Amino acid sequence: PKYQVRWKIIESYEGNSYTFIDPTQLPYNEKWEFPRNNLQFGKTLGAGAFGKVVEATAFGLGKEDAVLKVAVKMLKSTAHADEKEALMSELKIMSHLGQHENIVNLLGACTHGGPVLVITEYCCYGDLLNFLRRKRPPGQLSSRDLLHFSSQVAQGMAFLASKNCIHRDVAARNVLLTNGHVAKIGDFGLARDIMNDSNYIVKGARLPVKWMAPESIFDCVYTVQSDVWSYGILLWEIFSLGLNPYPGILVNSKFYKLVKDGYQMAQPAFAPKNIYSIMQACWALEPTHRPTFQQICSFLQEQA
Ligand SMILES: N#Cc1c[nH]c(C(=O)Nc2ccc(C3CCNCC3)cc2C2=CCCCC2)n1
Repeated sequence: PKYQVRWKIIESYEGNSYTFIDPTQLPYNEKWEFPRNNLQFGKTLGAGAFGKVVEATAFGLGKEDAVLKVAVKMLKSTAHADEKEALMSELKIMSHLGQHENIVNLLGACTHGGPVLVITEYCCYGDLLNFLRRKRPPGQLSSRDLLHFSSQVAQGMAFLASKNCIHRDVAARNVLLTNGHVAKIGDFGLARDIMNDSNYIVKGARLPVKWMAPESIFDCVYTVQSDVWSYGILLWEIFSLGLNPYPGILVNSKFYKLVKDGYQMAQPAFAPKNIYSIMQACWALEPTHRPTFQQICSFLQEQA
């Protein structure tokens, strides 16, 4: 029922990254501001219980006065106070993270004279899960390309981790493909029908339990290492060409016991053995035994 910002900046004891500030507690930085009516709406890309995302044309957006297609996030006109706060919080975090080639970047915002609108990159080929499902063989794509996708998502995640940013909803539905079929990770909950998505299970909240690390499920702890677990599930999605994780198994008491016992999905049909080894490493029960995203990146490179 509550919206529901997944991205989170955490505190940093070790690692190469140090957290000086909590961005949601300062901005909003006005350098992002964009004239409201230099936007013309188009088709609705998606919608849910809290808002929607619409394709649009932006007239003279960046420093180069150019026109381009963009995706505009926004809340229902019925949105309550807290949820507008959550939207501003997502805005502030995206602005704090900076730009990277394998995330869905912030391009601007309209915060004055009407409802808050968040302007982010338009990715022409849509989300990764759908694209996978349309490129199945009987029962276009290629093994090189799946390795490209895996690498590009790992790069985006290495970038987030370097900012001490946790995602907490890493999954194929949250990966987009843009020109050149380059993968970009983001969070598109706003555009999704969460209330009716069986992949999100009722708790406190609505949680993607099948993508979640053991320690997130039982201890409600979230670190970059827990994102690594989820990335392994994402890998399984890619190399199964878009099968639902744990096919046929419903989330209930027996599932929770399985994962806690050390159950791991079997090797996907289209996964090379060494890629499966990445998944297995990602699913180590002890969090400090999992790889980091940069170690995944270098292995995927060595394997290419
Ligand atoms: N929130 C958000 C956000 C940020 N960018 C986008 C975006 O670019 N989305 C899409 C762009 C193009 C297409 C095209 C439009 C029709 N042609 C096929 C792909 C589909 C989408 C999707 C919207 C909702 C989530 C799944 C992907 N959504």
